[PDB]
Amino acid sequence: QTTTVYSLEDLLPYLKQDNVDVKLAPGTYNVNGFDVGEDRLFSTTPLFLFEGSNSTYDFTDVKLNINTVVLTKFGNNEVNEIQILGNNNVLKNLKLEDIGTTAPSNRAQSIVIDGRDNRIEGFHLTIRGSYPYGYGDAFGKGGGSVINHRKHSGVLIRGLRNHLKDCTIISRSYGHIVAMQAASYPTVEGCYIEGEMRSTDDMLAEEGTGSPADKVDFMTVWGYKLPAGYMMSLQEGGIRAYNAGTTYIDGVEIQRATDNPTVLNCTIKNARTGVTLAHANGTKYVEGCTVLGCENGYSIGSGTVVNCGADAIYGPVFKNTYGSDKGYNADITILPPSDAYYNGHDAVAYIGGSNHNLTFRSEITEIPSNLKIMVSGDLQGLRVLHGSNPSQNNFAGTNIVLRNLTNFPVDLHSDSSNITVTSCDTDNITDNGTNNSIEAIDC
Repeated sequence: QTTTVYSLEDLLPYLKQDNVDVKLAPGTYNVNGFDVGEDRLFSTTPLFLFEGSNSTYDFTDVKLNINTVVLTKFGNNEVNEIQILGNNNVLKNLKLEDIGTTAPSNRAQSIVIDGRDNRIEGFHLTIRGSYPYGYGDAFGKGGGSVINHRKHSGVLIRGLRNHLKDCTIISRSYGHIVAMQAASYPTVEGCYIEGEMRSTDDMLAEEGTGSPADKVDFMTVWGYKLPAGYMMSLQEGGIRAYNAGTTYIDGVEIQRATDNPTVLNCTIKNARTGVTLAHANGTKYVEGCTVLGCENGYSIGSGTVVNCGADAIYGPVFKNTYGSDKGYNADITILPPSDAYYNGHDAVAYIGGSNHNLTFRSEITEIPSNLKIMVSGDLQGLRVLHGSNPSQNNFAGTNIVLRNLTNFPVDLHSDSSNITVTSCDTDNITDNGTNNSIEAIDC
């Protein structure tokens, strides 16, 4: 039997109860600064704390507008709009929009999924309000920042067997769009994930304005002045696994890495990365995805990427994260450009590590001269110049199968060895490595 409520005030009591079936009636509901306080509706954060288990919540035709000023009403603390702590809950069809662009007093998360066996389905989320907004991570995304930040991220999947399905997540905020943290068997399925871009040249045009970047003479956290010629996302990862983190299940606090992530039939647009799971453990499986205009396509470290696609307008479609990457099996289509090329990385793929099986397919005939498949070598990546992030660049590749069903040139560096290469044409293959095999295939 479904209980229908017609106010946020009447909804909140159900979030503390088990085994309920609740529907918030179709309509527009607004949360403003005046709704936060001791005798106001929201006296604590997280605003919507789903503590019960085995419950279902129907938000069909519900527009929930949350004024970004609310992110400053809880002191110097984290503000989570929605957090699920219970188990076996289903939340469906909510349209949640941050109103305005006010930055959090500290930081914010739109949705946090702890517990186990929860599902959020059919949500439409628009994320706003963060600082600094306009630079990506150039001036710091963690500690020791050049410009101190007030990040605001989208969906954080933790817990066990938690599931995000058929959601639209649009970010205009400096933070991750979808991320996994201490999550065991998280699944992201059928989602559309979208940020927006800004060139480093446009940022550099702030010279002499007195902007925050102008004040630090554009000195990045990578140890050098912000280079021209790159296209950056104003968001962080599209789908990204955290290195560490904490989750809560049945009152147990758990610190662990993410393990066994699955990503299916997702479209990720204009984020710092399409799908990055290198920090996760266990079985990694990514299938049927489409990455458009991201700074990086797929970087899962190890596992399977299959029937996936990405364009190469702003960065490579594929990157091995470390030289210890092992067993990365990928079948990636290099898609037609979704916009004008602006790729300062000078690469469509950077390959290293050992025992990979990599296939690239494309119908592109006009190859920009700076674009190439690199096995080993010195990647001109925005964040790995001049010794920055040194473990993520200049590493060897050994015992790799590379099936190049593209017109893209291939550059095998001297650090490359035992690379088995097949390609449509071999004339545009430069081999400076050891015991590499290069063979021509017809089309």
